[PDB]
Amino acid sequence: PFITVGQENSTSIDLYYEDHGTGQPVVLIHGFPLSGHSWERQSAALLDAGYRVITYDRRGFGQSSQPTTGYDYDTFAADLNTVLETLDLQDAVLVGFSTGTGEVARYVSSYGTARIAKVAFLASLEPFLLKTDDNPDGAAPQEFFDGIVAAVKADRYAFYTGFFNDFYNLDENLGTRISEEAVRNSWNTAASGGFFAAAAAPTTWYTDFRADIPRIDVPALILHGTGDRTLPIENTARVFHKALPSAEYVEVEGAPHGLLWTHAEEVNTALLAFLAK
Amino acid sequence: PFITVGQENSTSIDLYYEDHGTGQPVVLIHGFPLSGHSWERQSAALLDAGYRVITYDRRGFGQSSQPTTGYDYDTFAADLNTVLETLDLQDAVLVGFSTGTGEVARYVSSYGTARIAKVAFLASLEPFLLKTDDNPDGAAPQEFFDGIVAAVKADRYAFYTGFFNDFYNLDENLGTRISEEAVRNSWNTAASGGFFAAAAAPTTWYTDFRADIPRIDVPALILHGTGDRTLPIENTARVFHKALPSAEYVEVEGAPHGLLWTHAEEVNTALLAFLAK
Amino acid sequence: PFITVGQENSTSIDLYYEDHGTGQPVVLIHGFPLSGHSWERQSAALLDAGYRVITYDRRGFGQSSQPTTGYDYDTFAADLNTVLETLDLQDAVLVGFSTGTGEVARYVSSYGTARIAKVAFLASLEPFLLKTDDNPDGAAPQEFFDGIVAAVKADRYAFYTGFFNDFYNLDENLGTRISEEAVRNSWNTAASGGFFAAAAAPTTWYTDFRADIPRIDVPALILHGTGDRTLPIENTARVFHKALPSAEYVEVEGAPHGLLWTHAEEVNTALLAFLAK
Ligand SMILES: [Cl-]
Ligand SMILES: [Cl-]
Ligand SMILES: [Cl-]
Repeated sequence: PFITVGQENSTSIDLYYEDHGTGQPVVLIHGFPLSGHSWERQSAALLDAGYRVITYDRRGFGQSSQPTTGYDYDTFAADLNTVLETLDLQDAVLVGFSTGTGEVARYVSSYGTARIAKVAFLASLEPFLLKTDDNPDGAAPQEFFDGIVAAVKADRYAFYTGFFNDFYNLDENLGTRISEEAVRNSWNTAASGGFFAAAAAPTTWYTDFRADIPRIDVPALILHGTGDRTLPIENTARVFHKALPSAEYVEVEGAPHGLLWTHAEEVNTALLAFLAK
Repeated sequence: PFITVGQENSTSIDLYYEDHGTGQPVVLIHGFPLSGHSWERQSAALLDAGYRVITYDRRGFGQSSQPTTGYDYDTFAADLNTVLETLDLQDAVLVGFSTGTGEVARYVSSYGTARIAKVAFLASLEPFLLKTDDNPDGAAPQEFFDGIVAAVKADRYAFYTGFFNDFYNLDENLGTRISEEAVRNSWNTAASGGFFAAAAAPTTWYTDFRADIPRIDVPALILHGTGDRTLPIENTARVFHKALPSAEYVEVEGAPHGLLWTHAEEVNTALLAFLAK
Repeated sequence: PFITVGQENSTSIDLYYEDHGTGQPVVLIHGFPLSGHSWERQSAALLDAGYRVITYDRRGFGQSSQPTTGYDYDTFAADLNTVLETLDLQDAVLVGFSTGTGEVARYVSSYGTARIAKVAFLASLEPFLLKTDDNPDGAAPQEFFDGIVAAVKADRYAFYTGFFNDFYNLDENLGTRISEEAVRNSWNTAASGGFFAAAAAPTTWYTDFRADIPRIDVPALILHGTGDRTLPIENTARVFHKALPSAEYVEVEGAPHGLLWTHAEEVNTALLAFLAK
């Protein structure tokens, strides 16, 4: 199913989405370079617990349109606002994962929380990944991000194999917490995304969200794996926990970035406890 | 192309279908966990023989919508009735394979045969797979089916590799009657189906069709491989042949469940003989 | 996004297309058995240089409909005419690759060049691949083409692995100019195309375009790799260069048929020089 969020030349920009179940709406927002189907272990647990689960594919990924425009978090937050206004959701829960946590913060800051009950940040990028003089807790300098763009442009297909080795910590988890076949599914999903979004999305990951975080005025959850090699915990959740001390804060020791699959039981327990509160 | 069969929350439930050729309509219904494209060796032979071939992807599979509702044979038969009424088919032939043979029997029993010339059951599940006191010919107890649901929920992607080894009898047929690349295609098609249908469909396979079978009042074909490890012939076609002795009955010695590919010549010969009669 | 080009029984024949950028329109037409996404290394360079890039999937391939009718170059040229008339393109550049160069010549000959600024033929099939008495420069006799049809019908999935070994010259280029993952993407794209188009398209490759070539009355580029094992250069571009001596003519020594990937820098340099002229 599709929601139209914009236009590019002669074509509409349509996001693929799904809407399942009955109950309070929970909107699940994926990250690079996957799709809404990557939430399947959480969607099954939320449907059995009595929630309505909405997932969509961000622009440039999954089954959504693949424009060459609008790769910035303000546009990703506008796309989320169109999804929530078109479905007319109230008392919704926004749950972001990985790089999809950028539009959760930017939506709250720009559009406010009238439709929102709670927000959750899983393996998040906040508050500001770029290491600069005024941000010593950043993870890396600009050259690191330019390097990821040059590797995607050189051969995105081979890039995804090295990316998923560090996303799931395959040297530790292949064969035990993730199978070869689930990794193959993730590679197929990345290869179906748009070529232009794959090389443009890395330029958004050094957006500064420090001014957005104090605008969060609803209950929040911050969850992160301490073995994350993609978004290191010392530069992301441990700094975010100091900026937003009201949030529930959960560290999953040893988990990688791709913990929605590898550590699904621990993620589901923490999400269900936060949703019931 | 799509036919709408229902609605789920804000979305429509749409089935992907194709409509090719000129002649008497033959509707081909696949089984778990494939799609209408799995009939390609039969569709090519039926098109060369002068038939119109309609294939569709059942709800939850292939390119169709992926709802979390309606996984029962009465709904699958309602979806088939919507396809036949929307296309306004007359004198049609219904050909089911594998678990898609359940809605062929349930459609005939609920809706009757005014639009139907003939029906065919290939590698079928009838009459009632569950072994109970009143059904000693059933294949297995309830716990077997619950086990398949728990294995799909644990990791559907790795489940499909073991499933296809027994679906095609790969220890006998890999390299001779089926290539590694055709198996890879089947895994890709299973992984594109919906996560909720994959774990829900196994709970429909122990439906009792014994009261539906005496309502079949048109010519019928029953075909099965004697090497089927998925739906064993002693619990399915040999018992169905006693319940419906009017049907043409064809055993293909040594063929597995996935015989539309591995034994396409023998299936096509038997289908073309039955269609011309 | 989709453009409707025809109807087959109850369904429309829709071609998937994309429309990116701002500038003079450049329409990129792929060949067998890929899709418009195979132009990604050229589309990125044309977008950075200031052109509007339109790509579409030919009937039977990629994300387009999969009819069982209309596999001939006059219909493929009609589909291109519908794309150009629906988008109302003017001063457009048509760039064909591989077997998609047949509809570029047939469009110009049948419909004329009022909408067209320039045309380009990359790894092309012209002027007439069939070796006959009146065409001694043809590549092969009829039996060669019938053989490719019989190999696709026997098992298209395994056919694509041997096809891509000669399309990319993998014995020379695997690991250096093309990765295993980019080859896997190309196999996935071929397997998503329609089964009927895969076996029908080979019967179009021996169409005679000798009467179409003198109707080209706009600037043209002819580019080909001298290591092409799919469409040999001695039977195609070197004969076309004598038939159309006005065209710019570029040989890329040692490049295979799949040179849009393996030799993207040399293709992009020659395309950008021809577009600026
Ligand atoms: Cl992203
Ligand atoms: Cl099923
Ligand atoms: Cl072709």
